[PDB]
Amino acid sequence: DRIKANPVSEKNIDEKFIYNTADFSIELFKNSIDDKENSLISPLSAMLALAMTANGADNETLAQMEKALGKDISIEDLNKYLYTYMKKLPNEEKSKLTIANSIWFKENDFMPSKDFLQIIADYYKADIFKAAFDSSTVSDINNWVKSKTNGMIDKILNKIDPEDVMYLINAVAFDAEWETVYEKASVHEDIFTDVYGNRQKVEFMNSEENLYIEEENAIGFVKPYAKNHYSFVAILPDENISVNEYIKTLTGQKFIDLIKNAKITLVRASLPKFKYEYTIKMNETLESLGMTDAFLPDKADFSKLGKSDIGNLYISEVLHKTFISVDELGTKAGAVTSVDITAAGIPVNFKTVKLNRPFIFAIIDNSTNLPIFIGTVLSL
Repeated sequence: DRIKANPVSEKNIDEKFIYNTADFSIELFKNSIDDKENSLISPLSAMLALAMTANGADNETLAQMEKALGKDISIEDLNKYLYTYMKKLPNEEKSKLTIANSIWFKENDFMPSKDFLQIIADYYKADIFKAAFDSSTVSDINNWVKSKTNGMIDKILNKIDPEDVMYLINAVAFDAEWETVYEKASVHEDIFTDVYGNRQKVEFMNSEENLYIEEENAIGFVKPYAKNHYSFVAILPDENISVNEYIKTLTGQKFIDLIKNAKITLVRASLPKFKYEYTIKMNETLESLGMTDAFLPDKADFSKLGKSDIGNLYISEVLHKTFISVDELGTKAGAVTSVDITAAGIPVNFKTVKLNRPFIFAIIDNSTNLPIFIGTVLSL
């Protein structure tokens, strides 16, 4: 409306972005997973929401965020890279991917920096909303994410704290068909009882696949979506190692390369059918990547976002909500990352450790091998 997006230069996607963003993605993953059997993160979604927020950070808060997201990529080069990456990611019938960004800020106690709002509009194509931050803003925001995730996630907020001044929000929506769908005759329902004694029913889908992943600590396959822009990666870690041991061996470059080195050979693949929602408060996960100052009211420097009259601004939470449905016809997947900028108080977080062996999966962009989504199902 007022802030008018200006033309910007592209920065061609290259080995540096691919491998650095791979590094962030896998590290985000291995510090995200917990006791939850079903989990799902979108490193892309969190990347974008956090890249937007980094543009308001200064000094040590900035330096920690640049390092956590881009390693050695400056926020300026990250701005160019992500703009380019959003621009060129394929999106068409049977192979849909959309990405949306928004900034919501308080009309009252907060004056945003004109330069911050501009750089966001320029590189992130963000919707900018000046708001009251009352109950109606809650419905406004949930309307936005419901729309931008195609109904996969209809709510991100339920209430706004009186000392909140800004929400930086990214949404992602993925809707694609398999290149080769499953006939129902390829699907078979097995009944079992879980660890806790509960009857579970999992439908398994059988296919012949032609990309076979073979690491020293894992087996897997890659199944393409129609139009060949995106694939589904499935990884079965070994039993001859600890679950904590396997996660620790995993790296960004290894993940890129293991898909790259997938041998063209026939593989009888079994893919579980699954549909779930997942929520993770990403505070502790991001602190463990070296982003610590942003979450500490006495330390955070977010003075590039703008002027506050209510106190020192800091991130109270990075909320990450996801949804996925893998069935016979394809995959629907949605993600929201909201970053909450507030004046007062202090977050309190608990974190659980993963103890069970997971069936690992990822939805990957075929031209980079970067995981748009990465998650876990089942207890092997």
